Amino acid sequence: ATPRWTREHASKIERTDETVVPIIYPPREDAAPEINGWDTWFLRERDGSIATVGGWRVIFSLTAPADLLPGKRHDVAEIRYFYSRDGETWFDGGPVFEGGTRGSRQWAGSALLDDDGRLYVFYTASGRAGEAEITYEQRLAVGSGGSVVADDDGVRIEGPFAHGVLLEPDGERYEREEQSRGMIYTFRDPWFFEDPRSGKTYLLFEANTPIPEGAGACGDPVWEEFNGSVGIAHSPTGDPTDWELCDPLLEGICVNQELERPHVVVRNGFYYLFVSSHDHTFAPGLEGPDGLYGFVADSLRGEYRPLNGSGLVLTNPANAPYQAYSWVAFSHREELLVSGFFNYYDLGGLTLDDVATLSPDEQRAKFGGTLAPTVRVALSGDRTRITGTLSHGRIPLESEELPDLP
Ligand SMILES: OC[C@H]1O[C@@](CO)(OC[C@@]2(O[C@H]3O[C@H](CO)[C@@H](O)[C@H](O)[C@H]3O)O[C@H](CO)[C@@H](O)[C@@H]2O)[C@@H](O)[C@@H]1O
Repeated sequence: ATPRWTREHASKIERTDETVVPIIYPPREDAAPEINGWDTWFLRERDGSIATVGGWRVIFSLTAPADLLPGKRHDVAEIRYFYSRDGETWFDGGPVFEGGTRGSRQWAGSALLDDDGRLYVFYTASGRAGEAEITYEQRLAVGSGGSVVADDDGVRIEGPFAHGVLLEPDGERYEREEQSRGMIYTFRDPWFFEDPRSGKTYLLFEANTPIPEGAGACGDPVWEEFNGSVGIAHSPTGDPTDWELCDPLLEGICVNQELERPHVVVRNGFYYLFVSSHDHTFAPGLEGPDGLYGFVADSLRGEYRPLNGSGLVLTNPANAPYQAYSWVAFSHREELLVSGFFNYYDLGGLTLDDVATLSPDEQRAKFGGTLAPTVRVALSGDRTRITGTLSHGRIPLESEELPDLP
């Protein structure tokens, strides 16, 4: 009996002063002017803390050339890494992988620097390598056996990498491309997670739960097409490359198709599950914004209930509604910090579909492709509140003091 994000929940979704981030203004100069970057994740230790190699943090982004049309970046996404000594001033480390990477292009995942010093970069293999025309087949892959070397000058990630597919949908608990009714199926965004209570090793991902035709599982057959779910796999050995599929943590059946970049933050006794979702991926009769949605339980595989009653944790203002996306939450002392990327801004009133109308120059003019100002939020049980922001893409360590709040 999988925990459900229900239509009764989504009906309550509504922008409030506690969930709306300030307006994002473009940062004064870019770390890589030639490159657009989105969907970023942190190099973490096994426990989940941000990894530090000779005083450097490492982060990973999906990247495309800046001269490319924003709407098309997803077809040629390549994983680059960046490194920083403070958490503000990031240096471009270049592409992480030299070749032998799975899929026509790579989508978001996670990064593990294991106790043994071995590097695992989990990613989504979209399509198949050297395919004729672009396909939308997603499988959870890993580039294993990496090395992270750090001097006083910077960080280089050195090869060779052993690329292999880890998981594909079973067709019973997790929908395959064949079973996809309505929009394209999801099976992506593999996020590594060691449960600090059990010690057991898991891998979360975004999937869909298959719904048979005429299942009656919803109060209207078209609602059944919106079958988004947060899937999880287990490693009995704790080997980061050996996984068995488990039952999904949470489903948004009749509510939403895309429960994107799922991840868990554990805070005192409690498991907060966070997913980023779109306005256009909501089932008909429901109205929610592009935002970070969140749920809480007393255990990793517990009865998740939505934060703030509706599930909406954080969103953009009505007058800049696509300015950020692909938020990733992480603990810092008594605060929760949330890092998205700077998405589409200065649309005036145009919808995202309408941005494909405009001249190439006018399209690139309305896309950030940098890290958003990281949001500071305060959790209090099943309730959240925005407390303020930091500099663009500040990822601080727990050993660092943050500025005071108003
Ligand atoms: O797709 C690769 C990579 O991007 C992710 C998260 O950004 O999906 C993004 C997605 O939406 C993009 O395009 C929409 C407009 O349709 C825009 O509103 C949004 O800001 C963009 O991120 O792009 C694909 C399109 O098929 C969808 O999967 C998703 O809605 C993520 O899934 C992945 O790591």
